[PDB]
Amino acid sequence: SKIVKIIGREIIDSRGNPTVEAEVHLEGGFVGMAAAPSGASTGSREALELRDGDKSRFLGKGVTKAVAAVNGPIAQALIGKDAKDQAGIDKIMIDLDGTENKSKFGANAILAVSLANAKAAAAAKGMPLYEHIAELNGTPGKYSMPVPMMNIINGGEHADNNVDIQEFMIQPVGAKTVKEAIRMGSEVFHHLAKVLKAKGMNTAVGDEGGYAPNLGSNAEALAVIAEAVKAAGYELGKDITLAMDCAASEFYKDGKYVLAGEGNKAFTSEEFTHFLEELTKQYPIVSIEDGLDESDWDGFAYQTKVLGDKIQLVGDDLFVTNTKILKEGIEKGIANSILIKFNQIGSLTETLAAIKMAKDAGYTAVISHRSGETEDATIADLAVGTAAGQIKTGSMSRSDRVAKYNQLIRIEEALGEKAPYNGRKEIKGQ
Amino acid sequence: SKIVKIIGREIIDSRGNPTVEAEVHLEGGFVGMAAAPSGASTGSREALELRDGDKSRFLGKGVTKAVAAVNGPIAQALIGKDAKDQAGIDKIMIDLDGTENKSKFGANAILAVSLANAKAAAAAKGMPLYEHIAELNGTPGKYSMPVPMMNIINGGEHADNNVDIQEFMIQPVGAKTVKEAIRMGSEVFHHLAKVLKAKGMNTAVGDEGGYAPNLGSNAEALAVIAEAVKAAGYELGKDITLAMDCAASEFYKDGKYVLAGEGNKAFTSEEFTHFLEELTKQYPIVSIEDGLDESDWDGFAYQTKVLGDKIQLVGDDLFVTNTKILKEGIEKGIANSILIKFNQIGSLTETLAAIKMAKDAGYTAVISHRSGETEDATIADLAVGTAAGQIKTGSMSRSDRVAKYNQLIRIEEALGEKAPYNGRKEIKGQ
Ligand SMILES: [Mg+2]
Ligand SMILES: [Mg+2]
Repeated sequence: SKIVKIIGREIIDSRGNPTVEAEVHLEGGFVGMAAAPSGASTGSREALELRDGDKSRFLGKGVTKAVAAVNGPIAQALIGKDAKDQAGIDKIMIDLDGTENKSKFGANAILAVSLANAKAAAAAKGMPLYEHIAELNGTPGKYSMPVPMMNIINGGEHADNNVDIQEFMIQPVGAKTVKEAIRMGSEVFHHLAKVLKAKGMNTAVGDEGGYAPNLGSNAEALAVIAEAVKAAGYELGKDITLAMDCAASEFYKDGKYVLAGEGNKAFTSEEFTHFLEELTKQYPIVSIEDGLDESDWDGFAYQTKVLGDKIQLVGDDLFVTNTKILKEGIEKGIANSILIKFNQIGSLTETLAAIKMAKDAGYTAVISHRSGETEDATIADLAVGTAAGQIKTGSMSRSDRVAKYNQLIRIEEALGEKAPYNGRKEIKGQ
Repeated sequence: SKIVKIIGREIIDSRGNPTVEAEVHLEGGFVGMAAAPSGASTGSREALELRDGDKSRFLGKGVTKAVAAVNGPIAQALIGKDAKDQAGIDKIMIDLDGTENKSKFGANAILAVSLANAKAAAAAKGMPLYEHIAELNGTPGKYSMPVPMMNIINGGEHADNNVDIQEFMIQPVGAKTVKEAIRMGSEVFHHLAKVLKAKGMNTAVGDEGGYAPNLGSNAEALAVIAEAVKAAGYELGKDITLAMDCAASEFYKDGKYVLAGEGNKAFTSEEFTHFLEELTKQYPIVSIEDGLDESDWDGFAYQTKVLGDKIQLVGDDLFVTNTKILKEGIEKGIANSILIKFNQIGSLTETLAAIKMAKDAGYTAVISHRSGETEDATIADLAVGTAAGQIKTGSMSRSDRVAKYNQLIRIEEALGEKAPYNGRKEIKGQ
């Protein structure tokens, strides 16, 4: 219906840093509240989030400016508009901003309202968000419960150990329902902690709820995980598959990839692609995110030609949820998958556009969370509403992560067979 | 106001363990949803939460039984009843259970429904939860934003260090509103990280979202904290006071109290009462939770006459949220504050009763959280709706904690001046 009021406030995320949370009100008492995850405040590739440089507030990470944009212009600009029309609401906001990277109001402001709007509209139509999204996509009944790749071991910049891979994940492909999948992840999660304690390592979770023990090498990280899956009564490859985020840009120096977890050995773009290939042979690894540097396109073309047929090559920093970039990659045969971060683009409309493009190209879409999350679980409704097939929302710890898993349980509970859990079949190259 | 549907489900908590969530649907489209925090499966004092005990699932932590109780007997015994009468809804459940500790259906099953019911009624009356609560309490006008005692440094059995005290907290008493108080904690929280980071300490957070560094003594814990508050641009005592949870139950043996942190040593219950009296002199510690074992009632009598004058004696494991125990305590002059955990009693009606008896005796009530939380932020609306003045819901990390604060912010933004932030005045003993 019609928007009669838009409220914007400043709340705290899962890491203690401020963030925006819109609240679109429609005629009839209907309301839709949503928050925005942490994003990049700097850079010339992705939509930036506006934070106040005010160092006398949250060490300079406040978002009153962005919040002001919501209450100020954004509000008055959306008042009277038909929230039911998503593309339109996201259009009159991105244009008002004027800039391309949404620097004026900030992506953390446009997204907050963008989502809140969708939820508000979904309420007026007497239906869940995942149902409304499906309609906006033009695929109403087309649902599916996303196969989750759960963070379990952290390394690189997200840890202080001899592990290069930023994060190791597990995928309960053997499950028949997302509910069973979540349980499997929980059990392995707790069993890993047992293995880490026996090894005298720290079991204190991280930002994503996973463990960041001081492992002496990449192999050890893969070993502790393998031992966990077994102790949990599951078989590697059959019940659980392994996914990973290399974040290769982190260990890319002087045109080469230096892995400290490999004894500080150096690898050329081509050599690393073969190093990963060898890993996918000794381990059930079926998904590799950012296996190379975002600029190493020539290398990605090679990695895709060698792994793209059997292993899913997900681009995170490579595509930064951008249609232009992803479009070029598709034509140049770069990768075969993309990680979706709606806060990295700004709106739901654009996010949907990115998911559709990947689908049309044969690429897989992995709806992802962010390091700084909130109670919000929109990505859960987004994954199901667009039948993304896969989701990346953390480990089985910390509500900022588990909130998404609980939402998936609620959703699958109300959809049953209407939203099947395809497991492996969702993973490219499977 | 008429209950038409009530469904229960098994969800995951912030710790990866299963928990119960319930939905109470009322005639007219009104629905309330709430989940219970993790409690105690056994025990002979507090309400017992029901767990399946099947090693095959969730390592025996499944709650399918308690979930059935909600969907089956409980629901069938509530259909058509007036959800608007909280006291009536809980009675039917309490009597249907037929046990003291609610060990038949499980405190978690009843609690989840009891809270979902209240949230449903609130909506049916076109009013928020905190407003419905205040009314059920018989004080529709009273409102107040509680002073949050944010955890920040854990010890004892809550960390692998040398600190005997279970947890150290900070209280943003220097704030004018809970919103600002939250900002203070957020700031203090982040600075302590730099202090530990620079000291080669681990910054990984615990279940509470706080820090578990490898400190060498209680004095050092109070050192890094104080050093953190100052570095943040705040002054102890004036802007940020201190609170701690001794949990003497962890080091109480042979009638004495041992302290590994203070080297192999232990002293009479009388000495420890004076030991703490020293900390309340050297440091701005105004709140001490379980400064003695729950059995040492005589010791508490002295501590109440030694510190009960200028220090707040919060009873957690002492009262375990139970009127039968708090009453006898008030008479014998034991403590002057009680930690409120509704999942420890079983229902909202019984929880309000506990809070009422607290204020009716001068004692202060601290709406608390549990180790295993969820996206649920009910305790936030409970504190306000009852003007408890104090709340213990973790640090400024992990959405399972910050969810409560964000809700507190949303509330203070709606009530405005109606919900005052008394500040240090709330703390019993000022
Ligand atoms: Mg990444
Ligand atoms: Mg306690």
